[PDB]
Amino acid sequence: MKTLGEFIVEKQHEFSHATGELTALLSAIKLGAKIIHRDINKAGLVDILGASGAENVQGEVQQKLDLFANEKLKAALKARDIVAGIASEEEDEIVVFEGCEHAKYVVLMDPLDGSSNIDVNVSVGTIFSIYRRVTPVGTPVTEEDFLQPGNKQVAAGYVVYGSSTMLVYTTGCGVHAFTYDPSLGVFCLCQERMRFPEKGKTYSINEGNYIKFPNGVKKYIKFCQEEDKSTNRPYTSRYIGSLVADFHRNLLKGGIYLYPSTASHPDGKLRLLYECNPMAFLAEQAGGKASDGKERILDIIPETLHQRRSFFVGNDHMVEDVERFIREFPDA
Amino acid sequence: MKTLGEFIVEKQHEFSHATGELTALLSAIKLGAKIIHRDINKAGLVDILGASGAENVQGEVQQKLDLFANEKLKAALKARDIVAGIASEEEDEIVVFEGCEHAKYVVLMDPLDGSSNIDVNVSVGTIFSIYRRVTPVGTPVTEEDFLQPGNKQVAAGYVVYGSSTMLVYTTGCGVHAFTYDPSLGVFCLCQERMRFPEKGKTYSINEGNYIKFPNGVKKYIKFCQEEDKSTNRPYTSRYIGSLVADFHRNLLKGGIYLYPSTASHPDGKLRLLYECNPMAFLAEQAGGKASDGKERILDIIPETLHQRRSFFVGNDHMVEDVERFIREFPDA
Amino acid sequence: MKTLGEFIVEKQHEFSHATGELTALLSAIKLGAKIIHRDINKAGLVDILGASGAENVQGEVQQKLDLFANEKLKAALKARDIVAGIASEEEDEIVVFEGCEHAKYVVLMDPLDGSSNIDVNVSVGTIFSIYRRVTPVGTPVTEEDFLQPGNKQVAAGYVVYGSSTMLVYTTGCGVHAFTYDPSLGVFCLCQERMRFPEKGKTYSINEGNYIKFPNGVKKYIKFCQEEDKSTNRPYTSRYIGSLVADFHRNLLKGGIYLYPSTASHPDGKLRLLYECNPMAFLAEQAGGKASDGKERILDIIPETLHQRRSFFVGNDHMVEDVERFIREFPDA
Amino acid sequence: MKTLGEFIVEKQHEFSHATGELTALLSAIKLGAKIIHRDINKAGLVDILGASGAENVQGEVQQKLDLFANEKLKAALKARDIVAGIASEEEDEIVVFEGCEHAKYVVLMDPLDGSSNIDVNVSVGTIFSIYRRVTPVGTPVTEEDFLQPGNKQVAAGYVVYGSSTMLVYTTGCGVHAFTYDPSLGVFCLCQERMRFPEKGKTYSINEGNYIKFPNGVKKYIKFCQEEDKSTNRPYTSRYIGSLVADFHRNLLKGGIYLYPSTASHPDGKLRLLYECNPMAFLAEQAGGKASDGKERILDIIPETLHQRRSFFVGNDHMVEDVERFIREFPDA
Ligand SMILES: O=P(O)(O)OC[C@H]1O[C@@](CO)(OP(=O)(O)O)[C@@H](O)[C@@H]1O
Ligand SMILES: O=P(O)(O)OC[C@H]1O[C@@](CO)(OP(=O)(O)O)[C@@H](O)[C@@H]1O
Ligand SMILES: O=P(O)(O)OC[C@H]1O[C@@](CO)(OP(=O)(O)O)[C@@H](O)[C@@H]1O
Ligand SMILES: O=P(O)(O)OC[C@H]1O[C@@](CO)(OP(=O)(O)O)[C@@H](O)[C@@H]1O
Ligand SMILES: [Mg+2]
Ligand SMILES: [Mg+2]
Ligand SMILES: [Mg+2]
Ligand SMILES: [Mg+2]
Repeated sequence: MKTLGEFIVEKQHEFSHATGELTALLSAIKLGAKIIHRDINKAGLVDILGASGAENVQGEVQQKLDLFANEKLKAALKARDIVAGIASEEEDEIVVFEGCEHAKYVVLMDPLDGSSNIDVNVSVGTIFSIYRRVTPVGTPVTEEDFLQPGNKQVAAGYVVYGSSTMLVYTTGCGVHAFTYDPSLGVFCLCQERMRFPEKGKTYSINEGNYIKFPNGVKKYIKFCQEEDKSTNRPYTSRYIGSLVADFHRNLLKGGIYLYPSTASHPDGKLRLLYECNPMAFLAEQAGGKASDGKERILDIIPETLHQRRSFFVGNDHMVEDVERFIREFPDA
Repeated sequence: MKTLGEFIVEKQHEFSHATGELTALLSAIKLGAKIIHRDINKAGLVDILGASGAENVQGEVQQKLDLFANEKLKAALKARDIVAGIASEEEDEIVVFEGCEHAKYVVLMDPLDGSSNIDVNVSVGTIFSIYRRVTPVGTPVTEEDFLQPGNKQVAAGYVVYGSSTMLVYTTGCGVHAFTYDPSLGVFCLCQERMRFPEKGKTYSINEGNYIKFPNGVKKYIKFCQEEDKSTNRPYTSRYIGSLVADFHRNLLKGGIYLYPSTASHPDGKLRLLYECNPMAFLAEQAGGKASDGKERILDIIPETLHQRRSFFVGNDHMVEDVERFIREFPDA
Repeated sequence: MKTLGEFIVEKQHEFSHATGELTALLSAIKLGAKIIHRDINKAGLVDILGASGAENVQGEVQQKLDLFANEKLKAALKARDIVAGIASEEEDEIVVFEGCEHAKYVVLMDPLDGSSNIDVNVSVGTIFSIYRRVTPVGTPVTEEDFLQPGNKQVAAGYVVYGSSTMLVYTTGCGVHAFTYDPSLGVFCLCQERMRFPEKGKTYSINEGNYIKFPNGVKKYIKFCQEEDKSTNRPYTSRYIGSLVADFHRNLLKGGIYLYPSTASHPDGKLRLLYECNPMAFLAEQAGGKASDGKERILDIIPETLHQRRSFFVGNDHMVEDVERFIREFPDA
Repeated sequence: MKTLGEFIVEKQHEFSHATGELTALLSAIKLGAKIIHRDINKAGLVDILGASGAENVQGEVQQKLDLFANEKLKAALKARDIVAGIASEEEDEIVVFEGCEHAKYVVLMDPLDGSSNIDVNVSVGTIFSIYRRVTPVGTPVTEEDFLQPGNKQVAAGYVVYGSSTMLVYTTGCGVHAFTYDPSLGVFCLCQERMRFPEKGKTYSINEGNYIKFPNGVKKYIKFCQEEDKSTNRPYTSRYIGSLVADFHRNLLKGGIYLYPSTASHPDGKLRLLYECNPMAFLAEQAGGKASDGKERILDIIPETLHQRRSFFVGNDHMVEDVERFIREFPDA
């Protein structure tokens, strides 16, 4: 058995050499993960289900856990005295940590991914993206430190709260998965080099929004449903409704997750900086691919803190098929 | 706070008056649920993921947890000295408990529902159906005690192993949900009278098998995707891949679960006695509806222990729509 | 592995044949045990340490946990609808359960034994004594049902909250020990027939009260300290300060627990009905002995609900030595 | 709420300024503490009770947990890549960690204190002492780095596995206590500046070894038993049999722990380096006193790795009384 902490110590060569800082960063993450896990694991008996009475900066009806997760992760990150500030999907502005002007890291987060699944005992998660600041240390970080392109991330990962609670991350040298052991109260390594299998046979998308999908996506969907054993078609459909959850399964069994533009979300629903970039960094480290249907997610220059974007991620051949259909059937 | 055990004591009028027997029956269930929960909650750290090397009587590639769950629930039921025998989706024949010829109850079970989700940290469950034997007490039960129609069940329910572990059941007087509290090691009441909301806006089906669905189901699907605010359309799509899990969400938020006949499963994939009947008894007690697309699931006279059947379950208006389309578009 | 519940089902011949009632009784016990264990296991982080601001009917400064334990066990017993009423070391009068006039059992309890050890993370426990009522069923129990001699107990046992939480009990056919498994949330059998070893080498007493002990006890103490290998002397001294805890160790390794009359407690400190009788029933079922220094604890006719009594319990030869010294050195 | 990790970050001024190193050191400690806690918390259900079949370098019959604890803590310390080597009460020689010649810290430990209490569900503990090496970094530590006087410790503390699991330590700026929360899987601060109360009224000693105690100790004992309200006498007696446990209680309620020379242990039973020094450093930081009956424990120049020593520790006035009686009654 090897804990997450010991693994971080072990892999000194990773993280651009800062072992002690990576430890503090992930220590804050798992602390927050543990705190959140506790409430979720007893959701029905704990008063955490339902709307908090506030509306997201995303223009969404916030749930109580969303806020709880937000505050806990935020306090956990501020207490390690290692981050200068954070950006969160539940916050309107960036949060500058007072007294941390000295810190050289910033963290972008999606505190509780899969809000719709909280009340129904279905998998939810947490997503984090870590960047090295660009502004002068000793000064308060600015949006400039939060609008860097995905290819500049020094770390990214997620926590999935499912039948078991796992923490998955990368620093640019493969994707490592750790499982929380309630018997010990520690995260243990369960898979050091996660990689998408050779071929994927599952597509994850909200087919209820069919009519409003780009014509290329509609065609790809039809493609998935055609019969062709030579290529494992028709594919199996799986859509949990939680990004972290569907991503995790697809990484283990192979598959693709799709969230294109719809009527309600002209530019896709997911957010570039809190959801797309971190998951793209992960998908790529696993030998997969992630694009907005045309260009590489990690190379997109962010325009606004809460910018949204179409997202297609998973096995390379599958994502490549999507890109080809959009190419052959551009939506007029 | 009120535990499952205290609730059973409290609701004396339910279960056709046998409080002490209902307690023993569910005591075996939660014991098995707890044992299974333990392994699943640490799946990655425990050697339980993967094929066991055997093939189901369903002609399926059995997973290790499937067997584990089977043996544990079976031993738990035999140890309460309250059941004469069991039938299981993982067993070829009925299991007659030696020394229990005196018992007057039989239990049909789906030890581990959602086998495909075990290795990917996604929700799985357990389904149980309880019948009062028809054969003379003191004698070994026969298939006759296991082939009774669904309307004869004296109890049914399920265990869902998701972000939290819950036990949901009914004895004919509403559906009660209990959440397991790891802090206490007990199941606590969290919802006494679960009922489907007035309207449902979600459909759960494996759309990858589209081309092979009955034409009426294909039409219903298209219907779900049309735009019509007056009727909350298009609906949201959600398909976890675990029957228990999708059912649970639909019962709480409203929706319909569909598993019609396909090329691989001419008579639907789900099994009448271990999956359809218990979930139909539950759906009905919640004010919902469950049919095979034409007739009431609970009134079907079972022909074989492992008989399969098309299954449409959830909000009544939604299930009624499915039945209407199959009616208007009979598949030639 | 075999749980407490399954063991009770198994040993049908015990408990004067009432399996279903013994199950309900102990089910209430472990529920209360679990609830108490939860707070104690996190005592430092939970606001439960310190005086509650009330004085025991024992004329003692009550601690918060004492009351918590009292209320929880009381509510747990009332909710099983199996007990007509209870008597407790923390209550002035007997508690008659409204609506349970039909119940035929009464329970006497010491909700939290070892009050002085609660704040210092040291072992504490719970003691229960179960009697069959003597008053007409259908009527409210009276003190008469609570003042029966110890030899009339149909059951007795204790819960020890130490490095691990165990439940030890007897119904007149040996002493059975069960350990709580936090991983499963169930009590598992760990020792079916506990018996004192052949010889004991440990004495448990509060030697700080030496000068005020009966002269016979002072002599026994000196005896324990003499050197004599032929008889394993001098003995080892062990006094945890918690009756349940010192008893448990002595039952496993052999030894004697002593609490004679002192200046502050002319008739010993322990209470006959809530502490002495149950532990005496247990000690005897393990092949041990329990007396007030002269006569058999279990045969004493109780005079008052809160009567106190000298208590010497453990290996028979050791208790016999105490009785001999008191005999040879009667305190004038 | 504040975790142990966050507290360490917070108190930068302590530990002679090495926050990142103190974190790694205690991280290894709690990991080991957690691992040990897991087995102990289920001792009866886990095969860990009983002799391992080997004899300590102490000439004692080793128990299975003793060895388990030893190996786990040892592996946990080696995996942090922060310690050059360790000395343990269960090891004959010092353990030099290969590949850690670069580390500048050494740890002396008593992996499992209170071996006699393991099988009887009574409190046990773990003791650690941390020193900064004296030998040239880059070279393998030698006994010289392990035979430094107690006053050179840069850190010390213990883990007590009782009704709850706590971690208590000091780096020279007061004694801090943390409680493990099984609900979260983290150690939380529960008391930042533990101090002995003004006066103590409890003495902890194995009075079974009376006849062989130094005459001064025999007199002190008699003193404790005299009646004198003006000075809270006679004192209460408490002796759990576990050093860590009796120490903890005495620190919270006030008292003294005594283990003088006996027939079997001419130089006391406790070991200077693994038991006396760390507990003396702790007692002193709490405003208490610790001596061998004549001189200050922390100033004694260690002669051998496994040197034993008389130990009197707790409230200053009580320890001072012991020293006075030994002075007035030197044992001829
Ligand atoms: O309800 P739809 O439109 O399918 O959106 C589902 C997607 O939205 C997200 C957004 O984070 O969930 P949610 O809005 O419920 O938080 C993703 O986790 C998920 O993949
Ligand atoms: O893979 P598909 O064909 O969608 O089948 C999913 C359905 O099959 C079942 C059968 O029990 O899961 P599984 O076969 O993986 O055990 C249901 O739980 C689930 O709803
Ligand atoms: O403090 P002293 O007088 O030794 O009393 C200890 C005895 O008293 C009892 C009484 O129950 O503890 P406590 O009063 O602290 O509750 C026994 O558990 C214990 O054996
Ligand atoms: O059995 P006695 O001689 O009282 O020794 C008890 C003392 O010895 C120690 C030594 O560590 O316990 P143990 O030998 O059982 O490990 C101390 O923890 C305890 O205070
Ligand atoms: Mg999200
Ligand atoms: Mg199934
Ligand atoms: Mg008591
Ligand atoms: Mg020790």
